[PDB]
Amino acid sequence: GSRRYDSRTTIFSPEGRLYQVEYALESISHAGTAIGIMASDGIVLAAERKVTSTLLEQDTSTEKLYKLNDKIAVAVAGLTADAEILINTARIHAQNYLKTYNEDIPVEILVRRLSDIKQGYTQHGGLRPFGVSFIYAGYDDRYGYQLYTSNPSGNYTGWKAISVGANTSAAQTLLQMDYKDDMKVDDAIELALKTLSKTTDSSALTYDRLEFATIRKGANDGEVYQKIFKPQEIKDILVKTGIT
Amino acid sequence: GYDRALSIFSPDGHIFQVEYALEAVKRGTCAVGVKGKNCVVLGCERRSTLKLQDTRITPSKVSKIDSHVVLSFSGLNADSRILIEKARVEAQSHRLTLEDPVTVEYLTRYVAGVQQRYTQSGGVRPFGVSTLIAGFDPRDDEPKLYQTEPSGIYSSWSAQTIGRNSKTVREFLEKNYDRKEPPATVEECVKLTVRSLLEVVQTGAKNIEITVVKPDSDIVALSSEEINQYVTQIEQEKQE
Amino acid sequence: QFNPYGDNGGTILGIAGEDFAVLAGDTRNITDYSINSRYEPKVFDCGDNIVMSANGFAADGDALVKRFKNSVKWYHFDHNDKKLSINSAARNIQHLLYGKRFFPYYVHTIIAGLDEDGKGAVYSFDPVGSYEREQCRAGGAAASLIMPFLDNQVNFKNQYEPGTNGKVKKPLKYLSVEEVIKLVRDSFTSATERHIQVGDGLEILIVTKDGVRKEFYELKRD
Amino acid sequence: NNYDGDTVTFSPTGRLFQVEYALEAIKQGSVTVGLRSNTHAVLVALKRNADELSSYQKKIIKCDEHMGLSLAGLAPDARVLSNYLRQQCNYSSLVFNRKLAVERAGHLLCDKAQKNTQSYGGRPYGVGLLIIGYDKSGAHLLEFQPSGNVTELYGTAIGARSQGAKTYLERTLDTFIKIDGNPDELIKAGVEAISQSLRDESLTVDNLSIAIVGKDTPFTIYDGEAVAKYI
Amino acid sequence: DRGVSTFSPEGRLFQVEYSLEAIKLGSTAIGIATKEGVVLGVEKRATSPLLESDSIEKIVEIDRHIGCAMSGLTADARSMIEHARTAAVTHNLYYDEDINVESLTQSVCDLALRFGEGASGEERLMSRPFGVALLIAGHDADDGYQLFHAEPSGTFYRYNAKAIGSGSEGAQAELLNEWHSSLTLKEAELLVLKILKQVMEEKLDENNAQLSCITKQDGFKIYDNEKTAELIKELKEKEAAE
Amino acid sequence: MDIILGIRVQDSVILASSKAVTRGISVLKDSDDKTRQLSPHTLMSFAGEAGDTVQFAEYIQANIQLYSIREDYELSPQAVSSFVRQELAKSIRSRRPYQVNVLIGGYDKKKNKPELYQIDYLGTKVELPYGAHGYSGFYTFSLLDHHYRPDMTTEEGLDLLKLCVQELEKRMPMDFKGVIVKIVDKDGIRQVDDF
Amino acid sequence: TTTLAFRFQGGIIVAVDSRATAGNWVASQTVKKVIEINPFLLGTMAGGAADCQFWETWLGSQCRLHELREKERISVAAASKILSNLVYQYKGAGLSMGTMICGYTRKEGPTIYYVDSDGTRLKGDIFCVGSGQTFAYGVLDSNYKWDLSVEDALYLGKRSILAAAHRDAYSGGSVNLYHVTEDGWIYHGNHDVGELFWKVKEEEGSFNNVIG
Amino acid sequence: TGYDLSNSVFSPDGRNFQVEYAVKAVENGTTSIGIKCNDGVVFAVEKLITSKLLVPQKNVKIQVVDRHIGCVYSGLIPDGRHLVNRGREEAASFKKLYKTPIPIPAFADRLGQYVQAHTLYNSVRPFGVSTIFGGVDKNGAHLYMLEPSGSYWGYKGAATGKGRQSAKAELEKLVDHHPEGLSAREAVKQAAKIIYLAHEDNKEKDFELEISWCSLSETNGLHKFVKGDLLQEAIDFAQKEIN
Amino acid sequence: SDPSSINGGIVVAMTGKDCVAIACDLRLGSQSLGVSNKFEKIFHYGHVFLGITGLATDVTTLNEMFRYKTNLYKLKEERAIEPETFTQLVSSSLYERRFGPYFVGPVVAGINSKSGKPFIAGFDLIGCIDEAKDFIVSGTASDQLFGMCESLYEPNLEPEDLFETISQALLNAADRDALSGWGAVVYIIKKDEVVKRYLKMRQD
Repeated sequence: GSRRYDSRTTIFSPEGRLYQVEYALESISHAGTAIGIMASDGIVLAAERKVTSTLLEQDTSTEKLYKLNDKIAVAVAGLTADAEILINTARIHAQNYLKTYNEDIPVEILVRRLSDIKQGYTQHGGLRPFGVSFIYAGYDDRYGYQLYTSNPSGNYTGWKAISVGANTSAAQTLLQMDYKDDMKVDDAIELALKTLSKTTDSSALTYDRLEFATIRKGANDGEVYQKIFKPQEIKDILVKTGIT
Repeated sequence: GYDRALSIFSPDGHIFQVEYALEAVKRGTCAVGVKGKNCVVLGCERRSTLKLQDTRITPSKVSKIDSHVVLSFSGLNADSRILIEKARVEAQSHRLTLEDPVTVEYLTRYVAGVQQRYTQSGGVRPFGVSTLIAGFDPRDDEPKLYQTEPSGIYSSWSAQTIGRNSKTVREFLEKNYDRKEPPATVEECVKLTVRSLLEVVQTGAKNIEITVVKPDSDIVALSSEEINQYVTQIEQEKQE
Repeated sequence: QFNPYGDNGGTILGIAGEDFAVLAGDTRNITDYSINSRYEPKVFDCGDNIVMSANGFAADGDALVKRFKNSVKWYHFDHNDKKLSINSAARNIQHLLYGKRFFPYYVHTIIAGLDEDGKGAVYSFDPVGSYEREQCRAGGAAASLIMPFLDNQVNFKNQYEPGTNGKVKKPLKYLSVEEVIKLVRDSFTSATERHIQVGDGLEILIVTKDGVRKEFYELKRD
Repeated sequence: NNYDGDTVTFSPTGRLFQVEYALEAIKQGSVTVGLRSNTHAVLVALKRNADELSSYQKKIIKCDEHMGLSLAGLAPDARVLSNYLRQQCNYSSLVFNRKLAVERAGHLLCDKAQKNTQSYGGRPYGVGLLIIGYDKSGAHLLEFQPSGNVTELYGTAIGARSQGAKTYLERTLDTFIKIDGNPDELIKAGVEAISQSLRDESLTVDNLSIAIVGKDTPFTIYDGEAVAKYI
Repeated sequence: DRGVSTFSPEGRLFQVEYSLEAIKLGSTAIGIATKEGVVLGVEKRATSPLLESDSIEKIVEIDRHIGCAMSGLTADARSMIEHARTAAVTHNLYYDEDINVESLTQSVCDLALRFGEGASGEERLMSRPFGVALLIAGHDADDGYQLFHAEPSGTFYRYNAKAIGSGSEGAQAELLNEWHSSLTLKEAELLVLKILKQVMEEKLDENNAQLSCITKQDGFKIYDNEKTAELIKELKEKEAAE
Repeated sequence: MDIILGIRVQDSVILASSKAVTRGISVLKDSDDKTRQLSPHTLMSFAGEAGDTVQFAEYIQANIQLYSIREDYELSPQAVSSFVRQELAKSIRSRRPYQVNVLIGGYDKKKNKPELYQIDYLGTKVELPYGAHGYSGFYTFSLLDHHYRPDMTTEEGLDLLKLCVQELEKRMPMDFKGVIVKIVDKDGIRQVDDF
Repeated sequence: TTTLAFRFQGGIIVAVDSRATAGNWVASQTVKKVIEINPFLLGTMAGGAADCQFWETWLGSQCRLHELREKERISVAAASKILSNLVYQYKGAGLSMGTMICGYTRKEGPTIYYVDSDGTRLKGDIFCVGSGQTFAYGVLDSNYKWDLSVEDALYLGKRSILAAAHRDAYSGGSVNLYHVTEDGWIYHGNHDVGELFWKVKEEEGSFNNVIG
Repeated sequence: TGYDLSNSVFSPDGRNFQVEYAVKAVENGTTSIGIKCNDGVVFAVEKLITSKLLVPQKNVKIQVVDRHIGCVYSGLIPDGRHLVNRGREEAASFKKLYKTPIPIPAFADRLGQYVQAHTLYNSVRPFGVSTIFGGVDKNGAHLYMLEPSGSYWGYKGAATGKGRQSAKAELEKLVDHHPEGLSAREAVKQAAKIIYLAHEDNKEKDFELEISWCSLSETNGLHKFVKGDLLQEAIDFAQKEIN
Repeated sequence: SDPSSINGGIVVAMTGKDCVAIACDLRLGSQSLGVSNKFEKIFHYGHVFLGITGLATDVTTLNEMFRYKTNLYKLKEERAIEPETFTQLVSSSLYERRFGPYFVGPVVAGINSKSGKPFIAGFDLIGCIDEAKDFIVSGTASDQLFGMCESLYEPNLEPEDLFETISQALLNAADRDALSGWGAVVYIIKKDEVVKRYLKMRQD
């Protein structure tokens, strides 16, 4: 009698969706709020860190911004233990394609290989599926800039602007009315900054606790250049926007 | 399991794994298709109600396994990142080892065999996504349409509706659609698909995905301007 | 260096007639110029009127006979004691011979018995492992001293019928039991003096519809 | 009471209850009666079917020319052990060039059956077996039990109403031992013993299966008109 | 609900006992073994008119002279068909002889009787022991025509006339008095359609049902919808005359 | 033996593969296709030991076609030579060495310029306006450099090939019974049966 | 050993010999190298004797699996490619052989392929394998025609093997002419060279060296 | 609760529940004892006779490791024969490499590798038998009794089974008979009397006398079973003592 | 016999005052047969320049393997790899498989971005630690450059004066070698700038 569902995750839940995935969604809401925006001139990525006060040095250490390549970039919102495994794994798969084919790996193929890892845990064995959500920002020579979202269920969908954490549906509403096809790099910086302030309980969002990164097409020869903005440069962003 | 046993049967002869696997299809998107004389029409429902979705970068739910053999599913897109890739590898393997174009009946057994293998294997679950396999007879114009279920079985269907409100749409396929005299042209096959979608869809530009597969390796997606063309003809009948 | 396959000598001759099929072979076992055993039987009955004899290296033939018996006894286990035809066991031997192809075993196997029609059938196995249906075939180093002689008195090859010159040859005529025995006795007797590995004594196993009969003949020990 | 679902936990009685649950399959299975002597050995087993048109499957499996057995119990646990004994008889007749001993075969079956029961999960063997065989020491009958015990007896009976034939074999034991070399007296002795265990069931040629093996007479399955003279 | 190593109070296994009742929840499969051949029949079970009957089949071919039939879930049945076809070409290659129908089922039952929750002792390919049943039919050169039934719940049995599925309770009662030794090939084909029509409330035509037979002359031959419809119309002529 | 020669003209890429396949001494067949079509914009031949090059270009074509369906985009010819070199690098280091040469060329739709890559049996990616294999290339290396120019059209490259093949068969005793020429341009694969 | 095959509008004519030589002494003149996969296909034997006997039968059991699955007659290209993949994976480990895949069906028509142990596959019409293969191309191509009748093709195949087995000491025995029709194979009987050589020199008048 | 649910788990009382249930499995069965003398060791165990259908000198459970080590157990029959079959492969591994009979003090460790580990691992159930083995080696006579919990100790005498309580008190009386231990034949007569006094609970069914000893006197270091007149001498001697 | 001697080619590197100059040839061919006259042995990653000789197939194979390892370093430490640390990376890669080694002549050169000191090194078939402040040369024609580069070596050479020093010895070594020729390229590195110049010689 019974003696099931307590070990292997292959047994389906009474609702048809595994309760382990539902509990992973709650861990995503406990993390920060990362809002990506896909545009023709680049992709803007910004998030608010969990650590606080004055004790932790927030200038050097960034857990929500990781660079896979000079084009593809990821935004980590979720559990760090499950995220670190795919960080080195994606770097291996991206360099193997660059080793074998000598080309930049597309986001659709790269995420598909990473999506099967989260799916393989719910497929074979009772291993824990990754409940961390990745925001994939990359550029290709065919479809241009591609922006997807990694769900703990193991799938991914295309998104122009996606938000995680608290107020997920509320952030997508503010970005819809402010969405523009002619939006430049600077136009996406201010609207993403004002939306993040309203969707979070902390309106302060200093320079150290907030991480800001933007891929720009206006570099030399139109090449993709990823510039990591230090908190010293983030402080100047609040002066231009007039919030702080 | 520590002291636990993983063998599951239940007195009804139907395991709880497949019972709750079909619920994911019913709670997911709805899929429908109609096999005509000269062509096969496969409809698909996507949700565009969410804010700022890009269709071009989003992988299409209708995947092309072979030139004359395509595939469309209904359910979670997570389980489709694997089973679809398996049929694509077997498609190139069938054209290699046997020097034969992909057989619609043979490929259906492989797609249904993946879930069939996981039902009998312990510590693993079958894919809870039902796929609709549509292909053509090699060196022939005769269309073929098959259905794949999470139970690991396949059955041949000329018209089928899966997903949310499946039995509701099947009532339209038993009246407007006739198997004894199926629609000969392409437009009449699409009109029955459009009439079947708008019940659970209600128009929309990106919410309707219809891929008409034609012989001689001819595949073209339905244009957005032609979507409202069939909807206009439907509204003309409501005025009478 | 280890020798993959050796040669101890020996000569086997299968014969199939219009009714029965016999098999024979000598008892002489030698190594180089010295005699090992004066009488060592190399011929045994495998059951179902199927007599198998392997001409070639000893342990390779011994490992083939011992594993063939376990294969036939296993055939009756799954099939609940059903007769094994000679044409059925001929194919299964090559599957056992090809599995060892990576370590080739040198043997010449000749089996005798009856087909479904009742006529004698002989299936000879080459050292490569291939086989073909043969009316009469010999084996060993003395096979060249036998094969061309039997085609004269059996197939009547290159022998014209008296009264016809340059037209047709003598038609095929069937021989009785005693006539086949005289073909076996005279084959090994003449090969005894002309071949150093033929001599001692002869074991003739006659396989008929009534059963299997063993007959002994004495050659010259020299 | 969770000790009936766990084979790795010692029950308060001191022995697993799953073995006692497996013993019921022998009683609810086919009823067989057998006996031996210093020359031959006889096993009389009953064949059953699920329909009047259904054939009666043989409960006697021949693993050797001089050695055979009879199965009463679950189907899967029987033929799997028969293939093990089939390989051991061919292993001894090849490597050692000698027939497999009756006591060595019992110890190999106990080690293979206990390995699945003692280990977590596995495939517990709940079928009983009566193994007869001839060697240089004569005929031997070793009763195989799912509990892991193998004992050598002159004869015994298992299945439903096993006490009916067991009582007849104990009082007539001194008579059957002195009788040897006669297959007619050994086969007929097993017919009168199984008749007491069988209730509301007629004795026909298709229902009963008789097999004898010994020094002079090898193993032969008597079916149809072969048992019409002895019955 | 119990474990794999746990035995039922009757002495059988729970997974073996519980899987037996799952056979009666499937399609009705009726067959009869005669001296002139083995006539088989099945009831596809078409619940909708949009269900192609010509592509799907409840009767596969294990060998030229050896047929097969399925009932219930067709998933685990197909895995057993590939194991039978693998063993078919296995023995056909080695001994170049017709597959023994009794030995073929025993080789399939050996894989059909294994199951478990997994372990490190050996490889476990079986989550549950084949909750589907199969009807094996073939012809032998020794005992003639043989019709067995593959039973995952125990030892296979040879039935002259066998009926399984949902109508297994009412069809087997008629098979006793309607079967004799003088049955011919045409009488066996009409008797299957007559019993199937009585136990099933659905109208019998060439669509929802499919027929097959095993004859040593023609081997395995699938009767098309044209010949099947002629046998049904001929059966109605005898029902109206009686 | 097994002559495979190719040259990249201005508007297209001209590739030629041998016809007759000689097994041992005797010629078994005088007409055979020694090349495989990867994508409509890419053509690749194979030459080397008998049976190794035939099976090599197959699963390479299956992997390229499989990777193209996943991305719904045709693999660029520049990345094709990188994937072939990766397999040829592991072939020489495996227990069974495989010596396979390929001519990988086509028309890139992104840059709207043709490209031609020459790879020997060692598996080295080399881009050249012309290329060949076997003992026949030794005669055509100095001849094409003295005559052919980047401004030469496709029609002149066909007549220039007739002069080369005529000198190859006249000087060397071997006879390939003609070559199969397939023009690779923006319009796709175009076969030429005049040779 | 002389094995030739060719196709035309009517069908395929297969002409092989019966001779199998071990060293300098002919082992048997009754050896038949024709292997039957399915009724519509007939394989040859070359190189390794047991390699062709084992693998062509294993290919037949593999083709019977596809007949039970797809329920379609096995094409000549399906069985030839499976054999080419088996010999390629085992290349370098030894196991050398050779043969010619031959079959006549309705779908693909008459077709003949050549399979090498190295994995070489080739499509064409006329093929020959053996040490006397030079005699086949000379005699066949002289009278070779697309409208050539089956009856005249058998008479040409008799002298084709006769001229091949003449100078070649490894070719001989009985000539085997086997033709595959629309309904299946048909054996035309074993024709011994000794009895055939007499009728050729007397009627056609060939072989001026031999007296008579 | 989780205490008595799964085995191989510590208990708040300090003793695992599987140990108490293993002893009850050893207590149910025949009565096995042993005597360690100065010249060798003597083993005595009851043989339960269910009915007359049993054949004598067949089902005897005493197995001998090489010639110098006898073995006898009381407990589950399949677990007893399984442990002996392991020790045979264990004792043969030492004589293979070192070419020397295995010492008895270290012989208890080879059998302990299986018993002590199965108590630690959950996947394998511990043995429910108590094995009493002994013999004579170059280091002298030794007698050991292995417990199902994995522990073991040496004994000049030992008693296991249902009658272990009444037999242990009798073995202590033999110590007061001789300070250096009884002789080879003198211990057999005294061991049989202890066996005959242990049938009070086993009198429901028939029993058979089973005695095996290994000493340096008659066998000169060999382990053999009592046969001939030595068997009937101990029966008639102890039969008059219980009168 | 030697696969590295079939393709040939040399890589020469010299030092100077806050300057490094490494150069190879453009010749690529199998034995007496040539293949590519534009072939470039040296591949650039960050400030570390590594030329490779020997089998041309493995020149790219290890470079793609070296790029595989060096990219993982930049994605973690977030800075370019140093020539001193990169030296052990190549020695450990060639030693990874001892049986059936790779035939390569690699010579690494560059200027440290942190300490600001010139460093050059070279390897052998299986890799080795070789540090010489004068020059490092490898390949078949390297035998000619041992005495030429040493006599022309002077402490604290200007970047332009070092160019004419390494070019004069490289041009004379190309005409005297059958496996070297078809022009050459020299990389002049001042601090952040790399001067790429194609040498003009007399080609055959």
